[PDB]
Amino acid sequence: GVGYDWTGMSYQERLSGNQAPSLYAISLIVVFLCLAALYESWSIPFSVML
Amino acid sequence: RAFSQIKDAMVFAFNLPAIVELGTATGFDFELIDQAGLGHEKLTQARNQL
Amino acid sequence: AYLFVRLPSSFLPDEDQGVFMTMVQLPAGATQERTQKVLNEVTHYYLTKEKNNVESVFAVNGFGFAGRGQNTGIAFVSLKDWADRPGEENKVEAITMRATRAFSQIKDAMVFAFNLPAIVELGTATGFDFELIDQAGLGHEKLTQARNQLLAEAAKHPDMLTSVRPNGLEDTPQFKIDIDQEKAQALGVSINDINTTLGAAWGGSYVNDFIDRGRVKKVYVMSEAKYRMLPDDIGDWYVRAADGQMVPFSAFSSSRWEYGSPRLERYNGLPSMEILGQAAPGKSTGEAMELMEQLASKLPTGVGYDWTGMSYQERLSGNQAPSLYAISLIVVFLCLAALYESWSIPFSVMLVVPLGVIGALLAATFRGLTNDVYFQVGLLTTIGLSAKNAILIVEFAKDLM
Amino acid sequence: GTGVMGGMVTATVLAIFFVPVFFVVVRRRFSRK
Amino acid sequence: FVPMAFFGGSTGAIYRQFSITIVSAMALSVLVALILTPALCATMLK
Amino acid sequence: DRPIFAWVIAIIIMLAGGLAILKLPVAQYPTIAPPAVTISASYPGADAKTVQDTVTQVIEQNMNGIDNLMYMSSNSDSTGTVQITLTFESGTDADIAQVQVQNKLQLAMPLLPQEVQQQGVSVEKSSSSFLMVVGVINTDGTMTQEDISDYVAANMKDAISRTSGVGDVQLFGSQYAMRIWMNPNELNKFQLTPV
Amino acid sequence: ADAKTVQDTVTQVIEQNMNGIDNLMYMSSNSDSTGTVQITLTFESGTDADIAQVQVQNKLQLAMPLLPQEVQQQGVSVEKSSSSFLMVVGVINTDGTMTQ
Amino acid sequence: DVITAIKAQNAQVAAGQLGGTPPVKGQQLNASIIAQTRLTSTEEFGKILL
Amino acid sequence: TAAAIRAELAKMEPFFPSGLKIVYPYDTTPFVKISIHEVVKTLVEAIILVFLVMYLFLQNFRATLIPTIAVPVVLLGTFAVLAAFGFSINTLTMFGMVLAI
Repeated sequence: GVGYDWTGMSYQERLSGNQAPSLYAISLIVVFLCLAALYESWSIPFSVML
Repeated sequence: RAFSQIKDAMVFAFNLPAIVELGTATGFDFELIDQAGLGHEKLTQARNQL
Repeated sequence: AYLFVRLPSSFLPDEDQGVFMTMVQLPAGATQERTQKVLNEVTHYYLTKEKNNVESVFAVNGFGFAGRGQNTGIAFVSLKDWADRPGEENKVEAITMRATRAFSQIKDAMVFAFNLPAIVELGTATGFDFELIDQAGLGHEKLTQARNQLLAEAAKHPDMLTSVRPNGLEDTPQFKIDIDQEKAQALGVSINDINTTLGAAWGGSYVNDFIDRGRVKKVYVMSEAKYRMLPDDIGDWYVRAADGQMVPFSAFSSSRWEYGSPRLERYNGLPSMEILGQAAPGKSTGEAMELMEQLASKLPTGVGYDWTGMSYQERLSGNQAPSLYAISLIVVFLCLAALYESWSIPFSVMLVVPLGVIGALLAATFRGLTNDVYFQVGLLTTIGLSAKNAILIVEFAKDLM
Repeated sequence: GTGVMGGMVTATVLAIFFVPVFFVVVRRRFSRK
Repeated sequence: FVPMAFFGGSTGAIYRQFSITIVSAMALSVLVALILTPALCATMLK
Repeated sequence: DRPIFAWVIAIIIMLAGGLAILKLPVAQYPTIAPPAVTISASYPGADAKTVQDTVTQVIEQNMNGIDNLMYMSSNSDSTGTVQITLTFESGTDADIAQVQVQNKLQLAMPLLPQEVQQQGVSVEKSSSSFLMVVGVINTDGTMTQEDISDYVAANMKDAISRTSGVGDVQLFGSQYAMRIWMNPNELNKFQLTPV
Repeated sequence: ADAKTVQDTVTQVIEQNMNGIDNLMYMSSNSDSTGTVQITLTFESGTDADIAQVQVQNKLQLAMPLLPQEVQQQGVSVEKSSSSFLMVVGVINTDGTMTQ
Repeated sequence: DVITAIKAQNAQVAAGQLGGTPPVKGQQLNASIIAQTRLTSTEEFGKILL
Repeated sequence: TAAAIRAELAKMEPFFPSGLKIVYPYDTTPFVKISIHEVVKTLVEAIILVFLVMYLFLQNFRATLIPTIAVPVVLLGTFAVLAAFGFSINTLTMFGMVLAI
């Protein structure tokens, strides 16, 4: 009959975690993509991406 | 230090977190709840054990 | 044009939901015992002769729609998946039909069982919810008879049919304890002492709150059922006089049986009674309301009418469809001139629309379907899709010239 | 479903060669002016 | 389609349950089958 | 027109449309309901005629100056329960149509008998149809209708009705109360009234 | 009033009456020895702080007459919070010295 | 005494009902009980006993 | 609402005493979860049935791809433009998609 909850603190749903992997990942599928406008092929998308 | 060095009571003194509150960084604020409707005396000891 | 007017309306198709509910209504002042007798017969049906269909029955006594009462009862019926009931007889549409029949075939009370309208409520399709209001401040007794007359004169039109019956209604005999105010003060009892004795011992009194294992709960005092089931049990109660001796009720109270309403109604701060009815197997809404509006105008004075459900207000296919395609015609004809120009091509596509409509009406009429929202939008998608063939070959034609 | 496809076959067969179509650029543009 | 989004109130926006989406797919198509398709016809074919 | 640029536009339309699917769980309807705000009061043990004249009429009389409204329907039952459903125009702020109705009630509140005041009174948003029913049965040390309905309220019910946008929960029973069942003869024996 | 009584007579009556509030994360309560109780209904980041104000207040309007006459006349209030002070302006005396 | 005589005689009291809610098994009739009702006219107010 | 009505009900089950089991006599959830599984089923079938009537009339995969690569793009982008400006994001709209498929 003894339970637990979080309030402060323990976000809820925030931090760098669960934010950073959704930060740069969707800032990578749009960098690589827009890095083809007047650049074209799978070439330059590796000439800046890296 | 000066207050904790010599005291019969408890004095701390802290700095403003540069916001209202919500989370320090690596800190927590656990909440233990009475679920099955136990006594307050039973809750304190379960809180003591934790 | 013939296959269009002959085709019925319909709003949004009545959908199988996998869950439907039954409804039980007992007559004048029935008990919880008598309601349970019917609910047990209802819970019996879905568990005894409807096994390979019904998942579970949630029969609730006392709880009925339109309001609470020791006279009502509903049961939530869950059904077993969707693939587990293949046939047309195996799904809600026909299950309710036998449920309605089986209960109506043999019963001392009133049980229906209906299907979920696939929304919250607001209007069936060709149904109505008439509201009769007390206007000049007549008595409730005068309102009920004007409500009776409206229904009786309405039921005198089965040629050009309607189906009208009211809600709650009952109007059951109530027991009125008449306290002799002058005899009470003469023999030494307080008026506040008597009304508390009658109130707390028969209805129940909220005294205060108490703590039950870390929870704030109520304290009620109502007295044993043994001493409040009969009108003769009133005389068994005693009130202490000023000179410190008990006085029975019958020594200061009169006992009379009297008619009264168990559910009064008010529409917009005025005493009103809800009439609920149907259009007709022939007529639909427009005339059904029109008839009801002057079937109420030929009623006694101080008697008015309003609409609520139902009777929109301001909606339907009517007053929507003539403003739908008309302003979808002054913009089709117009935008059918962009890179097309003259009053030429605006007739080289504008008139390929009946080519689409004819087959849609052919399908709807020769299938059993009807002009609902899905047929409406389906009749709209086909027409511009029919255009992108005509406006395209005419494009090729005017491009060839 | 039944609403579109039923109204589609006639918007295919009668719209491919029959009444309005072709009379669209001929009967509904000229024959007059 | 769009000139059906002037509807009523209790039949909510049930006809605006899409004067738009069929256009939000139509005008989207007229844009996609103008930007994309033409170029995809140039890449692979015959 | 070049292909590599256009085949990237489709990738944007792929992702932007893909991110919009994350509105899951996406509910069925498209709201239709002309907003319903319902007022409820309960005079315990009182008849239908009295609860109309002592509560129902006092509430209705005090419903003036509510921004938007189609009509108001009332019930006043034999059990002593009354419901006034103030129905609004389809698209009016259901949050503001909530508080102004409640603040008209705050002017009729002290005119209601002390018996009905302590017995709750509440204003909430309505749907007139249930979303979900969750039954609680016993299959061990079998409890009782009185026993289960109390536990379902003093352990779970309070957590709902306050959770994810609940209008109002109708509990199928009642939570426990200290029920005192008097005896007229035993009261008469020691010269005592229910008072 | 003591801490145990203000919980059972006020605190519990308020919480029991907090149902149907549009949005909410949680509710924390205090009920002190001095006879003071605070219920902080915390909402989702971006909810209308003006509408989350009135609906909480109107749930209190259903628990108001269940509170003892001693606590009713002693105020009761619902307001928006920050849990931290913006500005403090002290008033001291430096002449005909007054008193606390 | 005038005021006191009014709220004592001109008032609607909430009495219970016959065959209430926790009933005796075998109860056939369930009817509401009407006690003192609110006065309606100038005559009924004139007949208030002091 | 129903996704969290379970969630509120979820974390009170372990403190339950002897015999407390949760039944579902009335739930609208699975019906809503079907008005998508039947839509997508019809949606996907509309892709393959188009893919076939591409092989007939204009033979070869290398040509059938284009009119079938263009189909989900518009459909997906129509989910996106349901947020736009100040309108939409709903179902039956998800079903009116099939009437525009």
